Amino acid sequence: GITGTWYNQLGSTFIVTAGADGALTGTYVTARGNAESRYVLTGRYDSAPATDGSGTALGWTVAWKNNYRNAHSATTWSGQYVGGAEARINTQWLLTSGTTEANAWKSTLVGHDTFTKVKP
Amino acid sequence: EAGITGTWYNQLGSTFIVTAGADGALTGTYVTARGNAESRYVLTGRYDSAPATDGSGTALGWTVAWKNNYRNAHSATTWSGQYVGGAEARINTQWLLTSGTTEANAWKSTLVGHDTFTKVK
Amino acid sequence: EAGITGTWYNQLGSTFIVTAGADGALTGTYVTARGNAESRYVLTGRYDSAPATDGSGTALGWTVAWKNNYRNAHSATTWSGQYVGGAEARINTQWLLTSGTTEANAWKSTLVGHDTFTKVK
Amino acid sequence: GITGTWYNQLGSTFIVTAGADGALTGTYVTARGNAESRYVLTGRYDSAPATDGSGTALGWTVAWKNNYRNAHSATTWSGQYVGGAEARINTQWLLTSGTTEANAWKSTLVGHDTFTKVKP
Ligand SMILES: C[C@@H]1NC(=O)N[C@@H]1CCCCCC(=O)O
Ligand SMILES: C[C@@H]1NC(=O)N[C@@H]1CCCCCC(=O)O
Ligand SMILES: C[C@@H]1NC(=O)N[C@@H]1CCCCCC(=O)O
Ligand SMILES: C[C@@H]1NC(=O)N[C@@H]1CCCCCC(=O)O
Repeated sequence: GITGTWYNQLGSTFIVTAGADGALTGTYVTARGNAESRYVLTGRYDSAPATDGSGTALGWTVAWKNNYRNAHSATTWSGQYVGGAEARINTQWLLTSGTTEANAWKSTLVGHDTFTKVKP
Repeated sequence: EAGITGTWYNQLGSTFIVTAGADGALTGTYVTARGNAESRYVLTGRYDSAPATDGSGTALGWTVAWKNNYRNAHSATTWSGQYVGGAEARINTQWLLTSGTTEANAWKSTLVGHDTFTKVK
Repeated sequence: EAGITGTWYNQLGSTFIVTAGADGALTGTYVTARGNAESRYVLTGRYDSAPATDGSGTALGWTVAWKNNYRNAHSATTWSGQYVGGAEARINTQWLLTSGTTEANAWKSTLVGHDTFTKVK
Repeated sequence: GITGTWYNQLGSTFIVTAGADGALTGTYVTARGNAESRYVLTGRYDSAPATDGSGTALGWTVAWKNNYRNAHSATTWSGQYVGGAEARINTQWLLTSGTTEANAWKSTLVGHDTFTKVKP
C-alpha cells in the first residue's frame, strides 16, 4: 500500500505511514533545494477509495525547517496512489516561500513528482 | 502560532479552524461551502515555526482528504500559502484538488485554484 | 470579440492591449509592472469564438515570451482564463511562468499565480 | 529545433512552426477530452535562449473549437524546449472551461505533458 519508502525522479526520499483512518505521517529528504537531512511531513489520504480501479487521492505538506536549515518555505503535494505490480504516487506540487506582500506574485513554484518504491 | 491559531473563512464561505503547534504542526477541521462534501473534515499541515522577522509572510500548507463519517468524495485538496499577520490577518493560498481517477482519466484528475482566508475575531 | 478587444489592467498594474479576431485569434501587446522586463511584449492567444449563451464565461488563453528589442528574461508566461462580459467586464486568469533552466534546475523552472484583468474605458 | 511534429504521453499530436522572431504557430490533435480532429494553436518562444545549456522557454494556447466540436474551453501549455539527441518539450498546462461565475472555483484543471518527436 501507501505505507513504505518512496523515491521521486529527483532522488528525494519519502518515508510515510498511512494510518487506518486517513492520516499520513512521515519524513522527507530532498535531493534538491535549500535543505539537508530529514523534514517532518503530515498529510491525509482517502482511506476508503472507490472499488472501480480508481487511484487513491492524497496530499501532504513539508515545511522546510529542521535542526540544520530553515528555507522559510513549504511544499504541498497533491496526487493519487496507484497500486499494483509497480505502485506509483503521481503528484503535482506547490512550493510557497515566505515573501513580502509586494513579492507575493512570485512566491509559489509549481511542479510534478512521480514516486516509486525503487531505490535510485 | 497564536497568530495562525483560530477560525478563518475564505471567499467561498468555507471555514478553517486550526491550531498551530510549537513544533510546526497544523491541526484542525475544515468545512467547505462548495463541492461534494458536508460537515467537518480533518485537516493536517505544517508551517514555518521560526519565520523571518523581516516582514515576510509565514510559509505553510495543509491537506484535507474529503472523507468523513458522512461523505466520501474520493478526493483531496492541498493548500500552499503564507500567513500574513497583524490587525487584518490573512492566509493567502494556492491549492490543488486531486480526485481519484482511472489511469485513462488521470490527465483530468487535478483542479487548481486560489483561496484567501480572513481571520475571525 | 469587440467585448474582449480593448485595453485591460491587472492588479499588479500591468497592461494588456488585445484584439480578438473573428477566427478565434488573440493578438496584441503586454506591459508588465513587475519582473525582469520593460517596454511592450508581443502576445498571442486563442479564445472560444462561439461561447455558450448561458451566462458562462468565454474560455481563452494567451502567451508572452519575455523577449523584445530591449530585454530578454529567458522566460514565458501563459495565462489561462475566462472573459466575463457586461458593464464591469473582467478576464479572470491563472498563469504559469516558465524560465529556461539547466536540467539540474528544471524542478524550480515554473511559477504559478492568478491575475484579474479589468477593462478600461 | 522546435519546428516539427511532436507527441505527448497521451498520444496527442503537436505540429508546430517556430518563426525567427519568436512566433509559434500550428495544429494540435488531442487523444483525450471532448475534441476531435485538428485545432489551431498559437504561442511564443524565446528566440534567443541563453548560451549556458539552459532550455528554451515557450508557451502556446489551443481553444477547443473547430468545425466539428466546441468544448467551450482552452488550454495553455507553459514549458521549455530541451534540445540534443532526444529533444523534449516539457510542459505544465492549465485547461480553463467557460463556467458561470459561481462555478469558477472548479473551472481550471492543471497537468503536465512531455512531448517527444517519437511517433506512438
Ligand atoms: C518539491 C520538489 N520535490 C522534491 O523532492 N523536492 C523539491 C522541493 C525542495 C524544496 C527545498 C526548500 C527550498 O529550497 O525552498
Ligand atoms: C479548494 C476549494 N476551496 C474550498 O473552500 N473548498 C474547495 C474544495 C472543495 C472540494 C470538495 C470535495 C470535492 O468536490 O471533490
Ligand atoms: C504573470 C505575472 N503577471 C504579470 O502582469 N506579470 C507577471 C509576469 C512578469 C514576468 C516578467 C519576466 C520575468 O521576470 O521572468
Ligand atoms: C491538456 C491535455 N493534454 C492533451 O494533449 N490534451 C489534454 C487537453 C484536452 C482538452 C479537450 C477539451 C475539453 O475536454 O475541454
